Amino acid sequence: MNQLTAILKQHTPMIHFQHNESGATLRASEVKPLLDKFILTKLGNGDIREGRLYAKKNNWLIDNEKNYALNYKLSISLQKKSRLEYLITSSTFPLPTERPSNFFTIQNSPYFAQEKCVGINTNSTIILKKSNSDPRKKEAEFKEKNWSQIDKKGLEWQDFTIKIFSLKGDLINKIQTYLPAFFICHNFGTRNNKGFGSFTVEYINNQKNICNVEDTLKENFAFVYKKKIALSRQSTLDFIYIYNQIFSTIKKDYQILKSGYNFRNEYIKSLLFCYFVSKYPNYRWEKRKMKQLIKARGYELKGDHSPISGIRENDNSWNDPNPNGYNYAYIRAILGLAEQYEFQLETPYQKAIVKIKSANNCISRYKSPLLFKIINNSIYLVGNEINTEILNKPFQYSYIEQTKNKNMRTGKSEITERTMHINEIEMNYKNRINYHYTPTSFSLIDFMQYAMSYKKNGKNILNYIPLKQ
Amino acid sequence: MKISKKQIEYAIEALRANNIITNDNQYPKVFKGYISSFGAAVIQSGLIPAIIFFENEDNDANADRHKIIGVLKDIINAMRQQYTVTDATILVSSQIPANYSMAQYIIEHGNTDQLLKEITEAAVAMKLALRMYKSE
Amino acid sequence: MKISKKQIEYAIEALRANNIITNDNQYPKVFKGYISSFGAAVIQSGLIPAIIFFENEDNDANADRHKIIGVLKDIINAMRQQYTVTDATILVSSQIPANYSMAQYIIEHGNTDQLLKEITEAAVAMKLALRMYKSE
Amino acid sequence: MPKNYTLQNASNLGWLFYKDYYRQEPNVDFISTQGKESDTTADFFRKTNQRITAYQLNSESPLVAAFNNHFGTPLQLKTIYPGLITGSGLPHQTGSKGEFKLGFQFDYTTGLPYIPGSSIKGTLRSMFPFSLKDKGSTKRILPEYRKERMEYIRDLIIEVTNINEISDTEIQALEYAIFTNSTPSGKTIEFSLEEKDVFYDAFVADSKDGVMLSDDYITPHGENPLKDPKPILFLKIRPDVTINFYFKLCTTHLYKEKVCSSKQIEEIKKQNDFSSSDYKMITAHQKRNLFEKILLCIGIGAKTNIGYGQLKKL
RNA sequence: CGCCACUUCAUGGAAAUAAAUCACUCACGAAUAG
Repeated sequence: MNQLTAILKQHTPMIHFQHNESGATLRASEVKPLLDKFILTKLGNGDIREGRLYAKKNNWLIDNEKNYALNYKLSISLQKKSRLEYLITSSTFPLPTERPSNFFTIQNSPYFAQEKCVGINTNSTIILKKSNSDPRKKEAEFKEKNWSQIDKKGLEWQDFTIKIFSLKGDLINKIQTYLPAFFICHNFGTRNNKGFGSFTVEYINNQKNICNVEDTLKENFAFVYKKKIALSRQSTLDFIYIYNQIFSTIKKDYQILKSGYNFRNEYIKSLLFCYFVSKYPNYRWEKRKMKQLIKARGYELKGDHSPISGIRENDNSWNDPNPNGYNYAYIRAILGLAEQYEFQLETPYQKAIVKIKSANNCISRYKSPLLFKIINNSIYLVGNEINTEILNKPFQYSYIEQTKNKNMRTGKSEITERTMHINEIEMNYKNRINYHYTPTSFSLIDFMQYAMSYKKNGKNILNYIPLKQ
Repeated sequence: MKISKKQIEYAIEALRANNIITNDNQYPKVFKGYISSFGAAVIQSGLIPAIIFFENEDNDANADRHKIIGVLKDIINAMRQQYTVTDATILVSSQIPANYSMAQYIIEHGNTDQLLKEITEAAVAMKLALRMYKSE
Repeated sequence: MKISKKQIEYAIEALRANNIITNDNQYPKVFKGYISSFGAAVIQSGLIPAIIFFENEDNDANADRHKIIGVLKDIINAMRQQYTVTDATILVSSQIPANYSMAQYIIEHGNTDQLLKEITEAAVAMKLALRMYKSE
Repeated sequence: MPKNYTLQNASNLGWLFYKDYYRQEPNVDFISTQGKESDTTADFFRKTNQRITAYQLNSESPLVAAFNNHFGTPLQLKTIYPGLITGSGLPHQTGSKGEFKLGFQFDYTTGLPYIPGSSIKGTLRSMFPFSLKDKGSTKRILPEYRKERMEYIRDLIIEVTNINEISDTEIQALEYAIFTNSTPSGKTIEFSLEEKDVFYDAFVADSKDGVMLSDDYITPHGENPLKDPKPILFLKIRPDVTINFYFKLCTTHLYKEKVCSSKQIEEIKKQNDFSSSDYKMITAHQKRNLFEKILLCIGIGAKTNIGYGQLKKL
């Protein structure tokens, strides 16, 4: 056969930039290159080059010398045009009372972009408002135009079609073999690594697909980690509630991984931090690295406890580390590169900002090396090893002080660029591990062999069942 | 349209002057595509867009792509050097300043047809002169 | 432009010399079109652009189109020989060096009237002499 | 001027996209490197792009009605949402921010977006077995190419017309008659003026409740996954837009393995020797059905492997 | 729970390639000489 007409199911909503069309669905611009890479990787039995030679011999390549592209036609079309449109933010806000049926809110999500659309601004989709009965418990209002002008919407549709056309039959047979694994392994969308890309294929050519998610995850990923989330009754009602629990749990766990949780009242240390301070106990935080020089001049930061040193115990040290010295590297770069760090000064009146750049303009990006896969309400955390190109590379930190003023006849103006004149530790303050030069000798596979085994009472912080490790 | 041998001579001299033809009479292979793309952009988009695109030096391209605009200016200067007094009353015979931006020169001088004809002449001359050489 | 038998023999020798005619008296079929189109290119585009187009060796042509320029140079050189040398003769009986390409020679030596006539007659002789062989 | 692109009050879309696009305003800079990245240039190009994508086309538009009168009845299909892209390789960029970096195909006189008939002809022929020339750099690809295309076109022909058996020679003759209007081995056939397949320019015919042009992003993430990707902006034909495909097709007569004209086929039928097992016919209606099925299978335009320019029935 | 952004905005390839390069008809006809 020359055509593959697959019907696939949506598990988690997709964040789509071109949502203004009712025909908005999966973009094959993401599927086709990733599917080509996956197919060639499977052809070479794990190696992309061997698979490229395989496709070269069988004449499946558009070009035999330049690129990875395979010769087939990808088409993704919606069968039923009804869409469930979601608003995705980072914080939790009161729900509106007047609300279209298509509109649901996944408030506590890893996707932290477009956080200002739930503000008091006139350009916010849901405008917050003071309550009259209680001078708390903010009120919610819905603006139709603002919801129409949003950059990105979380969309969920019914079963739709992905059509694969080629005149090469053997390529179609191998595509049929590997497509369920491809969709079970890859996520598509914005912040898709955190779970806004989850799809599974149900019917391939009008035939049901018995493809075990666990086995495919075991095959194509270095480590696969299952977490059984307590589905409190329901399971037949409020898929919105299910999504809220799932994404709040993901935000919980991933904030636990590379950072702490200074929220309500319970403190659990960053396991990314705890890994480096334990293995060869020299590498410490970039955050504590940053906060050290801010207090080197008079600038009191909000908080009651000093920055953490040591793996355990309730120790605090707003003082010298030790007579010898300490190792500082950009620990949080490997689990997702960041650019700008806000530090909350004691007075709300101003902020302090640290901004990061490659210091030679090489590493401007790093997608998180973790992938979150949610299939039929079960949470799986997967990942290969990190990219070693990020290891041992310096960075240049810009220290700025920013202040805001309360209206006075115009409005908010968070504009002060005093450009903090902190003394610098100096590049090459030590051998080239001082303040920069992302830490050498990291291992993601052993990082999660370490991450979810911690804390008193014996309960896993991330109550994950280790599947492949 | 017929390209004069004098125009080809000016193109050869300009290609050698703005370090495009090496001392071995060879040029990088990408410059032929550069010149063809410049001609296509000039006819399709216009003089201002094409000249702005190919005058850029922050372009991450595989070679010094502003060199064709430099060669263009050199050819036009050589063309304007041999203008007669009869031509100088109708045509702008002034020599284009070396440091001066070619796009800025075109814009400040309007969008006159004279500059468009000169640019097209020099582009075709660059094409032929590059064809005269070997591409290593 | 009457058929000049001596130029026809020159064309035969030059076609054999620049590896166009095989040992069996056959040539690549596309060369017919090359010879036919060279004259039109010279007339309606100019001698230098036509020579540059047909002298290029970076072409996407089905055969070695640059062989016809070598044959042209051989015919022209043969005509420079057997020139009656006298004080009154306009014709320059100086042979074109093999190291110089044909495009450079007309560029450096700026008396095109002789070169244009010689190139036109040599192209006519080329086209007339190509018909003695099989058009494979 | 605003919606409802008409011959009375509307700017030429091609003129806006190519000529008026890079116009010099008193306080707009895109010559220097600072100007191209500044938000003033971004706002200028945003306003231009809004003007481009603020036009609608009515179903009863006099332009499309004139097209229907000139080119016969249209074959109306609808646009899926990748969008539709044609003329993508045309040079349109200066290095600025917020500008369309890709070319678009606009009719010069009308300004309506269109697909040139050459594109339709090439796309339709690309799935016919003899769309590849031998050359000598093709030699390796040629055998497999013809085989798969023969099987595909054979199933399509058996689908669309009431013929239960076709051959490779018959497929060759049919393809050459349809596209080259000749025979596979050079020489021509004495065809009538009507007996000639013409592929007109496909036109946008109806933007029902929205505009016909949209803006879209392709972001090629580099071969270095640690460097910043490139957002590329371009102009696409909106989904759910009626594209009129105009053809002038005839009825093809195949007796034995050769293509026959109507004048020859009349005498062949009247001959005392005849074989219905050798006489095959493909009606112009069945030819249009075949072309429609090909178009539904593969689509039209650029980035079709990515999906752009795919259709359903209207 | 409260607050909040910075990024990135075209490169590489194809730049014409083949077919036809004149064909057929007329190439002197009458008158004046014998």
